[PDB]
Amino acid sequence: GSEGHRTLASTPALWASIPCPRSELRLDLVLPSGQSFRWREQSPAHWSGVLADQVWTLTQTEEQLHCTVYRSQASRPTPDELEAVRKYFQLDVTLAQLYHHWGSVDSHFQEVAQKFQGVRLLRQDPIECLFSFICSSNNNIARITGMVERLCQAFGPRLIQLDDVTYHGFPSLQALAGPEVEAHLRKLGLGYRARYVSASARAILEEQGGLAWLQQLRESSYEEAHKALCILPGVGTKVADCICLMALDKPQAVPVEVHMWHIAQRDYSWHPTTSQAKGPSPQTNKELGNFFRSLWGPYAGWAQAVLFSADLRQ
DNA sequence: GGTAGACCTGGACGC
DNA sequence: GCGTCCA
DNA sequence: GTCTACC
Ligand SMILES: [Ca+2]
Repeated sequence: GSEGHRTLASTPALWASIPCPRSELRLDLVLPSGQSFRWREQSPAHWSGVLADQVWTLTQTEEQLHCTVYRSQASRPTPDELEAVRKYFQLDVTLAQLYHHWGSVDSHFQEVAQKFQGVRLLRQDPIECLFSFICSSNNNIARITGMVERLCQAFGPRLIQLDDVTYHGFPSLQALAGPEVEAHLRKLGLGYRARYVSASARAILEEQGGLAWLQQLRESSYEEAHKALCILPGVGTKVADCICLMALDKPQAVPVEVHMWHIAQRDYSWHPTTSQAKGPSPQTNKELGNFFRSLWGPYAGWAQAVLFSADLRQ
């Protein structure tokens, strides 16, 4: 009853709503599609994870987004706490308006879009996003998810326990920068990326000015921000773009990897023109990225997510 | 400047 | 069952 | 995917 992960049915008095149609958000389409790797559908249609340093379970109906929080006496979320949810899902950005525009300028996006509504971008914490994606290079979403999990249990603050699941907050810079962190990560199976995590944590804290240097990129320009990130070990154009798009408020950023290449070739018959190479390469990926921006506009990254997400789901 | 190859790891094929 | 793929 | 050795 008062134990385990909650469900809307089981503990009615403990949930609160947020007007939000599925047309504007589909948890099942955004939470497991490679934006964040920390949400789990513990119960059908119920997703649990850490959001703004507290554990939440989310679930939706046709017109509402139901929220519950586990912090004191168990109670429904407060308006302020809920706002944190609204901010996390950038619910101010209207998806109907964006889909309309992308659809207007892209007959293909229109077709695909009809079947995959509610795919939007989560507004993630810079740090969690930096290291989670440092873990994403040359690797699949399933492993990535596990790695990030083991990483948070070993170095993140212990939050609360639900059933046999103990939640952890994402590790701090100091923690990741710690002595012997890499060796520990290797044992947790992060592979050669173990070194990137340790190295980037130290680089940020000991060479770039700390947390402030990262949190300052939100005011910077996509171009600036992207160049800065690339300095860090294990962070290339692709990783940098994900961070730009998902944590640094650069909605025009478009991550180019195997998925978008297939899409570009199969659905747009795209080919590199200025670049030197015919296949994937630093020059061509950059070009593909430009192609998508000119096609979709300032929120290309968000559009990219729609097709990217609808691709995984097929 | 613009390539090739190696690289931790493990669920997927495919023979 | 194993070696090559591939994310 | 990122990084490094190399024409
Ligand atoms: Ca590959």
